[PDB]
This record gives sequence, C-alpha cells and structure tokens, in this order.
Amino acid sequence: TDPAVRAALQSQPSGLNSTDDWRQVMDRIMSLTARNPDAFRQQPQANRLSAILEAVVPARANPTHEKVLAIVNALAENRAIRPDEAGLVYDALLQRVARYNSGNVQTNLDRLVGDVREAVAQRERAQQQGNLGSMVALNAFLSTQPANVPRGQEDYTNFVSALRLMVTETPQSEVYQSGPDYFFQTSRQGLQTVNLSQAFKNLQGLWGVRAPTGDRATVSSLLTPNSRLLLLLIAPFTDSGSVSRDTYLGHLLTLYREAIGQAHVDEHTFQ
Amino acid sequence: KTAVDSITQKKFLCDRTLWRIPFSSNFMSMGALTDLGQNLLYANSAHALD
Repeated sequence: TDPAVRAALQSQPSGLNSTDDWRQVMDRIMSLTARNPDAFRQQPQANRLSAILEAVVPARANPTHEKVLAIVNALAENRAIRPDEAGLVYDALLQRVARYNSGNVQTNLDRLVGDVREAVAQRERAQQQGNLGSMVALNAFLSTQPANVPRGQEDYTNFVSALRLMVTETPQSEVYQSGPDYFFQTSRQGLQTVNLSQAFKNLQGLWGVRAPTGDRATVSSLLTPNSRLLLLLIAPFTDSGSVSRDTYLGHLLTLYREAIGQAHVDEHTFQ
Repeated sequence: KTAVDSITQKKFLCDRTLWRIPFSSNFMSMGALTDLGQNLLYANSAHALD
C-alpha cells in the first residue's frame, strides 16, 4: 500500500471518522459542514447523544500499541526481519515496553517512530539514487589497478572515467568482490556479469598500440569475449571523441554506440 | 334427524413458542434497540415495574 511507515501503520490502529480528529466531528455535529448539512440533526437519539457526550468530554486513549506497531512495520519494510518475525517481534517489543514503561520511554518511542519513518524514506531514495556501495567497491578496485599505461594514457583514463560514470548513472547495477577479483552485474538477478579484473588485465595491453593495427584482424583474437562484453556495456557512454578514433578499441566502441543508437531511437518511435 | 342440542367450545394450541410484547411504540421490530428503549436511556431515572 504505502511505504511511509506512519501511513502504512495508521491504517491498522484507527477507526473511521471517530473523535480522534475532534474538529471534524464538532464541525459536522453542529451545522458547519457544507457537503451535506443537516445530516446529524436527523439521526436517532441515541446516536446523537452519544456523539455529543463523546464530543464535550473526550475519552483518553493509550497510543502505545500504535507507536510500537509503527516501528515494527518500519523494520519489516526495511528488511530488518521477515514478516513472520514481524508478528513475533511486535509482541516481543510490546512486552519489553510494558515491563519498563515510563514517560521517558514514551518520549523516546515518539522520537524513534520519527527516526524510523525518516530512515525508510532515506533508504528508498538512496536505493533509487545510485547505490554508493557499488561506487565504493569500484573505487577500491581502481585503486588496486595501476594508473599508468606505458602505451597510451589519455584513452586509458578517459575509459576509466567512462566506467565510473556508467556505474554511477545506472542504479540497480552491482559492483562487488567475490573471490580475488572484482565484478560488475548490470542488475540484481540479472545476466551479463563482467569479470572486471580479468577484463582490465586483458585490456592493459591494447590501449595505445591498437590504433595502427585496427585495419588488420591479426591481433583481433587478443580480445577475450568477457572484455568484449565489458566494452559493449559502455557503448552508450564514452561518446565520440572520448576514446581516440581509428583505434581497434575506439572502432569497436563507435560501432557499438552507433548500433545501440539506431535502436532506441527507432523503438521510442514504435508504431 | 335426531341430532341433539349442541353447545360450542373453542380453544387453541400454540406450542414451541413464547408470547412476545416488544417495548416499542408501534409493536414492530424497527431495530434491535427499540425507540422507547432509546427514550428511557440517558434519562438516569429509576422506575418500578408491576
């Protein structure tokens, strides 16, 4: 339903148009509501009296359950526990509060429901913002890699910046380390996993010397297919002129960029 | 032809039921809470019954 744990909670512990919002009831009971006036003037006696009796002297309520359920629901929507664990932990927290209760505890509980509401919102927006963890992993890997290439350097650093931009600009992409290598998955539960360490090791020898040799397919077999996928995934990035043209790497990047381009364009055209 | 003088007796049987006298103004079931029941509540008045 709603992600805001306050909202996704308050649907559970609440009546409908009771005296929790006193102003609306008091407006409707006299005549003040304009949507349908004289509605309350013509109800049975008991009901009328009862509301009125409720209205003049409100009845106090115990909000402990509401706050505890709010924080429990926040934990559930934030993958702190499984839903069955949610049903259990609600009672657990309820007992915990009930055996240590104090005004200070209620104050801290209100503070906590505010904090968890903010936490859920922040987690969602951060998960849709770019997943800083992948950026950290990529920076660690790049620190592992050397920053100096004896044959050509502008293309190398340009490509490195292009990769950085690619991992930053597309959230849901994963960068991590499983074994003694770093990888790059284009999506959770997704295919196209590139062995980043192996790709860089293979590509180290092709940076500044494959420009004159791009015309002859004599060294074309040096490109392992994993690195070919790695280059393919960066076709939309590293636009023309970023990588020096007339280079085997540059030629491949330009071809892939042109191909992907015709495609998306034609596709948004559809019909 | 020789029928004797007759005197009529009338009686009725109503089993498996209870006579009901609802506490409502017009005797009909207009709701679970009768209107007169509503009138008497909140009156805070005690009454004796015979």
